[PDB]
Amino acid sequence: SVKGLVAVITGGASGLGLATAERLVGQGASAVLLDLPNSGGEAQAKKLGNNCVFAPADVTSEKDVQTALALAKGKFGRVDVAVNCAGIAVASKTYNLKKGQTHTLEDFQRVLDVNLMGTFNVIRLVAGEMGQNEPDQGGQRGVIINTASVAAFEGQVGQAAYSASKGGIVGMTLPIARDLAPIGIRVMTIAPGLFGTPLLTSLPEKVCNFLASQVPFPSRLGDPAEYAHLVQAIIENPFLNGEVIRLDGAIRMQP
RNA sequence: GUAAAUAUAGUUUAAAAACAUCAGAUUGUGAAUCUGACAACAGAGGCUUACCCCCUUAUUUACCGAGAAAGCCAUGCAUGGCUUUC
Ligand SMILES: NC(=O)c1ccc[n+]([C@@H]2O[C@H](COP(=O)([O-])OP(=O)(O)OC[C@H]3O[C@@H](n4cnc5c(N)ncnc54)[C@H](O)[C@@H]3O)[C@@H](O)[C@H]2O)c1
Repeated sequence: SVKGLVAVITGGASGLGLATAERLVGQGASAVLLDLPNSGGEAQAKKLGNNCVFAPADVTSEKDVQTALALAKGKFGRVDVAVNCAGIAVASKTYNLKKGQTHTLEDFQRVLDVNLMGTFNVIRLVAGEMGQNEPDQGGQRGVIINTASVAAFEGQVGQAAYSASKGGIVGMTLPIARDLAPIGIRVMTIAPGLFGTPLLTSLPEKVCNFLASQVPFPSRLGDPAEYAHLVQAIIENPFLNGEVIRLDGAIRMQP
């Protein structure tokens, strides 16, 4: 069970973060949806009930995340789990010879800031918050679960910046786990494949059908409920640490 | 086997369109496109400007011989049986 746990879910107003919040609150936990002010996260928080609260914050801003964690601590008294699901996607080729078009540096920089820098900002602040928790019978003060992508391993054409940020998350998973091992905080990463979230369901139906056919088995877009299930499995297993799990249905992206 | 109808070669409704098909396009999210390929209303034969038919296959449906006239018998003017004629 995860009853009584407090989860800070960044990007918790939509998609994978929303599914994780729904599952965890359904099992009896308390959730803090840390999201952007104009993401409609207050409606989701109210829909989830009393055990869910909304924190309007930008993961790329230290002050916003600090205020969100202060709100979480005041409302629920502590933080046990952190789920970094905030992120943005951008498609852009590094260089197009035919069009003479070059990848803009702003796109790369903002993708980095939102994904990699935002994940690290949340991780460090929430690790500081967890360090105050009395270790349990197993000596654990908390769990941090980051959302990478399979683009961190076989990113496609136009995914240079996205792949850079997700590969950064993958590369920094183990060092942070080693850093926080003395503190008793487990650090894990989930690298989902193609999931039926607003980041993908907004595409034309033919594209969605093709993507579903591209998954070996099951030949469908991943359900966010499956991501939530894997997150809960990581939370409950005390021996999963410093590892990246590919929740992608055995797909390997084509160029 | 013999008469009728019917026959859309990717599909459908019409009497030409819509959906489809093949090749190329590294497409900035209407590519929901652009450049091309294919385009034969079952198959073959004329004949008057135009005026339709004849034939061959394919599918579905139904498939080869007793009228009247007169004389007699039985039943309740009508019916059944028989005899001679065309
Ligand atoms: N959708 C997929 O198929 C897929 C696959 C692999 C990885 N991922 C990653 O999984 C994560 C889950 O996102 P999703 O798929 O649900 O898409 P999503 O857009 O539905 O979820 C992203 C969430 O992050 C929030 N957010 C964005 N920028 C933020 C910021 N600066 N501060 C705070 N909150 C912010 C958004 O408001 C939203 O709630 C993302 O990081 C995504 O890149 C998604």
